[PDB]
Amino acid sequence: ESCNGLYYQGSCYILHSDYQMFSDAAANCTAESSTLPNKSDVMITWLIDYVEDTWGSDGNPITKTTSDSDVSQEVRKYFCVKTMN
Repeated sequence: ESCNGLYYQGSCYILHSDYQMFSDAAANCTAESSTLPNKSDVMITWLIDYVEDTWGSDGNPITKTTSDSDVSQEVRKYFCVKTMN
């Protein structure tokens, strides 16, 4: 019960409200022994409402759709994911 955030499939998603360019968000999660969410793990889950528009592990914001836009100059929030237990 020590997950202060979204808990799903034995993993804890912690919200980081600071806007960051993708690389910085990625490194920040790596520093906390975590990774960014994977679009495939969250689509079709109640988590999608929280993670959409936040950095996905593939360098793109997570979206409800399965899109195909220059986003390298953008900043967004992100969730760092870590397995529980």
